[PDB]
Amino acid sequence: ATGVFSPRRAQIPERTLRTDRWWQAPLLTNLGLAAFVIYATIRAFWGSAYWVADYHYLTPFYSPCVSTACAPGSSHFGQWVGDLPWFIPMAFISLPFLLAFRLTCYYYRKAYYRSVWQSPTACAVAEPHAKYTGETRFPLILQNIHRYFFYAAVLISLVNTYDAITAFHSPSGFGFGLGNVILTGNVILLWVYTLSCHSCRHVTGGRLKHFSKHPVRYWIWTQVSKLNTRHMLFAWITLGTLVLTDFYIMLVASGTISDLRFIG
Amino acid sequence: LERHSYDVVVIGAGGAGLRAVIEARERGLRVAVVTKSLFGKAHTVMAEGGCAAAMRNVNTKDSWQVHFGDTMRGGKFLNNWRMAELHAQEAPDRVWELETYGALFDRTKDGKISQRNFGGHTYPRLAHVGDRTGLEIIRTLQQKIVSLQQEDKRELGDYEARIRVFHETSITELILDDGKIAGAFGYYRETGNFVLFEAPAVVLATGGIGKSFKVSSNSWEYTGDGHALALRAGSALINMEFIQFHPTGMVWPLSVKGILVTEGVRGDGGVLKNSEGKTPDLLPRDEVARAINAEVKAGRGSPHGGVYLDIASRMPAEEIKRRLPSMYHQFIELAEVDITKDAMEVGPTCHYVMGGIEVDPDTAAGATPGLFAAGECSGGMHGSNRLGGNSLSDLLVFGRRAGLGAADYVRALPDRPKVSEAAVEDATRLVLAPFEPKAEPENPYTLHAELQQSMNDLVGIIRKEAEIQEALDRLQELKRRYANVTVEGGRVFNPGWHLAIDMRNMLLVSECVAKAALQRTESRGGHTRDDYPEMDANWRNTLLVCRVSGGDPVVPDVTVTPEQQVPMRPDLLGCFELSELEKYYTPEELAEHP
Amino acid sequence: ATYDAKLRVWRGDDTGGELHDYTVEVNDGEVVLDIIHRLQATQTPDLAVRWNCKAGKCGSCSAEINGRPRLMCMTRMSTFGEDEVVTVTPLRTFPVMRDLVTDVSFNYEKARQIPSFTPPKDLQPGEYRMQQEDVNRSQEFRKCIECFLCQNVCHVVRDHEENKENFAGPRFHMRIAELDMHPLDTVDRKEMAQDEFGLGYCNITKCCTEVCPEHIKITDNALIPMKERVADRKYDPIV
Ligand SMILES: Cc1cc2nc3c(=O)[nH]c(=O)nc-3n(C[C@H](O)[C@H](O)[C@H](O)COP(=O)(O)OP(=O)(O)OC[C@H]3O[C@@H](n4cnc5c(N)ncnc54)[C@H](O)[C@@H]3O)c2cc1C
Ligand SMILES: CCCCCCCCCCCCCCCCCC(=O)O[C@@H](COC(=O)CCCCCCCCCCCCCCC)COP(=O)(O)OCCN
Ligand code: SF4
Ligand code: F3S
Ligand code: FES
Ligand code: FES
Repeated sequence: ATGVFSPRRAQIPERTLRTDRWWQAPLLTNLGLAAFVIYATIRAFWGSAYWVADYHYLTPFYSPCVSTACAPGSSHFGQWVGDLPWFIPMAFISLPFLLAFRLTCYYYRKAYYRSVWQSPTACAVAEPHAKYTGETRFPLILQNIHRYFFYAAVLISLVNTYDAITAFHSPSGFGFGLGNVILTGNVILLWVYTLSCHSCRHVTGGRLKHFSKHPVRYWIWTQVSKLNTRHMLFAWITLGTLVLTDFYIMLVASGTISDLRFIG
Repeated sequence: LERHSYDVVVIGAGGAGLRAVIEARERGLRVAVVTKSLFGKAHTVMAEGGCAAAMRNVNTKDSWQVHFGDTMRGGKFLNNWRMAELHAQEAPDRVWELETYGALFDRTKDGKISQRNFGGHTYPRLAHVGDRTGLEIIRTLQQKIVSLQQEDKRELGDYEARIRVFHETSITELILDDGKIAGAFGYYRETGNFVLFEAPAVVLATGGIGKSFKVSSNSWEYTGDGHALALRAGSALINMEFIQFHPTGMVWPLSVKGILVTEGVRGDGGVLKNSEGKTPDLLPRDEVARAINAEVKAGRGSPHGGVYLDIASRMPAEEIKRRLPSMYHQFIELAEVDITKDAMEVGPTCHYVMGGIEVDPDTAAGATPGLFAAGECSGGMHGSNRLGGNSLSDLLVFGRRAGLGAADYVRALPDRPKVSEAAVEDATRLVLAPFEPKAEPENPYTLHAELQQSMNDLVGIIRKEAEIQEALDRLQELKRRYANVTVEGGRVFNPGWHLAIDMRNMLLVSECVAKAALQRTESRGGHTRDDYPEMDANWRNTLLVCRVSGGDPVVPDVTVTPEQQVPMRPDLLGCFELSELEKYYTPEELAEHP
Repeated sequence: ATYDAKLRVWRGDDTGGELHDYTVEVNDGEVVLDIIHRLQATQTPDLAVRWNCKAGKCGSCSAEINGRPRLMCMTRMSTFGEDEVVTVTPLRTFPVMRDLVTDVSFNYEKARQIPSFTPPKDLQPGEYRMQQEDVNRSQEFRKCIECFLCQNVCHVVRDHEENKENFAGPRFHMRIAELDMHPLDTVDRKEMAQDEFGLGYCNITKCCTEVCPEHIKITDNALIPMKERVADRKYDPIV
């Protein structure tokens, strides 16, 4: 047959000889990705419970609010485009770019190539596909533009940082109070995940031949490499923090109390 | 059989073999490289030391004179002084040209190659890269060979126009014309088919003999070929009684059996030395081995045949993991033995043979033939003891010398010798003999285990004349029982057949070692007698050579006593002071003193 | 606890083979190669193994110990329960020669296709100056005992035979990476790494980094950097 049943290889009539639970990691990856995508696509399109008009909380799923249909006070950069026809999310500016950034990620690519595309489900288990072209043909040659969604992600992280910074306002001046803690932790972890990127590691100093000739970029490359050794952790961590932040803000906008340290 | 006509055949791709291949190729010749294993998987990959080279990168008071003095001191002034001089004054250039082949050593703050300290060396000399130096050397040489044959492809038109690598091919005999090398007969391990290389020059560069001993830190291929090849072809061996042992190195857990235990761990809690560790640490390792064998022969010898060397009732748990990091990680991941909790099982492992084929110093070996030798299979350097790092730059230096000497011999050759068929016939017959019924049969593995047991027990670290001829008498019966060895199966990669073929080399090198160790009646470096404890007699200008009187497959040896050449011309420096030379030399100088 | 193990070794040649059942005494603290050598010494003298040294600094003893590509001289035999069967088979990517020995020649003809190290054509041997931070990146890839487990596990060549001609494998793209990161090399190799040796056939599903005995970060340190370096040359619209 095809790949390990070829006539010249050892005659084992087995898809794999592994005796462990090798199908557990793809299943967990599928469940996590599916849960996140379902939650994000429901919340981004709900169209409500995203803005606390008192303590100025805004969900990352509504980061730049550029419509005149937004809750008065929500737009931090101006209201540009009218009202939208119910199938364009209220954050149509940033959510496409974040989805593209996480889609063309060197880690997420491994995850869903193993899980969805059944390119190797496990390490040494016979692939179900007969022909394979890798990232050489058309639709998958476009994964090399990750380095531009990286710049987009830098800009979106700057927008999120501005929002989290101005979210420190109680009605009677400055404020604190656990919405700020969650928003700030979410932003910091987004920054960490963005700076863990392999394209960041390449653009800062990974493309140099002589490190001794560049003292600053060598330092930056060292730190970014230490961060990048755990790029897999931060992807899931930031998915979880996004979910938790959006959930807490939705609960506070619709109904619960906000646990503040400065008066209202 | 298939026949290949070349200019040089190099039986071995290690350090010496690959350097000789490189040098013979650029002198301009057609070279064949025969390897018992895959390309680049020689025993050199296990070396973890460095290349002793007086490059003067760390401190500039180094020299080739102090390196020569260090090599002569470490060998107890039994070295071939010409080979030691040559290696001392040529080792920097070999290491410097290694890094033009793509090698990446550890660097100093200036960009030069970094050098370590070692025991016998007065100054920092050992050029290293982490703790994988043989791997770097062998990778560099293999990739340089590949570069050379890429150039061959580009200019001549074929990848193998000059160099061809026959890996996984074992050589069994050397065909002779009238005393001159005329070829090399062997077989393919994969197919069991026979190969004949028709070349007028041969560079052996094979390796050690460590598979004749039970406890040893040597590869599968160290079966003693090369030594036996040259011996039963035409040549002589010297200093076969000088085998380097290490009194430690775990013996019981077969996952860690040849893995040497350094003295650093013994710079703490130790085995036993009548006090302070039950400190009498560091007392000469020959006496360490004397105590070990005295406690094993009559005492609480552990079931594995060794002693404890326990470190547990010591720096409790954390100081071990950091003071001995790599040993701890290796043991826990390999033998599942945590050194902070358990006692080791260490014994006298076998590391290196400091004798071998008697080569000429400048150009390589041979009496009549066009035979050449380099590396561990040669003898004369490392007289009675060797220095760490010298064994790894010796490879480069004298592999290049052997390649150059073979090139010149081939270029100055009037008519090429041609092989006879009445010798390829005999080679095929001997190599196919173990495939007969052979009433009252034997087994290759049983005979190998018996040889290993006898050699490790009776010709070990500390020898005795009463028990070193017991082994000499039981080797006779072992070689008599070898006459009935039978292999089961066919020729397609039959490791029983391969072992039955290598047993006839083991049985020759064992007889050489035992017959020399019985005749050298004095202790010096790697050869410890017991009834002759008086170190360093005038058995210094004496070499105790070995040659095959005459016979068939396992041939009887004879050992002779030749003198050495008048020691040194002005190589009696002042670094060599009289107060130091008179401890070793006969009162024969008459010139040295200013 | 010197129990009797239950083994299942693949015996055969290029004509076909089976898994045969054996029973061997396993002493405490010994690797799979020890069990195989015991089997050779007592039961099956003609079993193909291809070992050279017993420390892991080679690449000779590669096999598939229980469905996982591993070195036989390092698999601890304590990883497995005393009551479970251990199934040893040759590498399932390369052609089989005999019982446990495969024909690793594809990755020796792939070796003499990658351009070699070339220094400047004026520099003398004693005059090479490199700083430690410049050689650090390549010194990691130079730790490669050529086990070819990386070449075995890659699904590009393992599951598709027609890609053997187009893909060089993870080992020979790590080679290209470490020649590219050498501070004194001269040839580019970025265009040929993609056009001749098919670097684009690697999806980043690591699967190689998972089997390297030397723990080389093949994908993160060699393959993704080279993919980015090829995107610089071919797919970066900043021109
Ligand atoms: C575990 C260990 C650690 C060591 N560490 C150090 C160290 O730190 N520093 C140091 O200086 N020295 C060290 N040494 C010693 C040093 O490695 C030797 O001087 C050197 O490795 C010898 O290599 P060689 O060039 O003689 O041939 P090797 O590299 O030993 O290989 C010989 C080649 O010949 C081939 N061959 C053998 N027989 C045949 C045959 N019949 N037909 C065809 N081919 C054949 C083999 O396949 C092999 O490829 C160490 C040795 C060992 C065993
Ligand atoms: C937290 C967020 C993380 C993201 C999680 C989301 C989960 C994603 C899961 C879905 C993605 C799974 C992809 C796995 C691989 C499947 C894609 C693929 O393999 O393409 C195949 C399907 O592609 C097609 O054949 C059809 C494509 C034609 C469609 C025409 C329009 C599509 C073009 C899209 C333009 C790009 C838009 C730009 C946005 C960045 C073709 O096979 P191949 O080329 O890879 O060959 C290899 C073996 N033969
Ligand atoms: S890379 Fe790691 S795995 Fe692939 S060969 Fe070199 S060592 Fe073996
Ligand atoms: S296994 Fe093969 S596909 Fe890529 S990351 Fe390793 S190379
Ligand atoms: S985000 Fe993971 S690689 Fe850029
Ligand atoms: S035998 Fe050398 S690596 Fe296992």
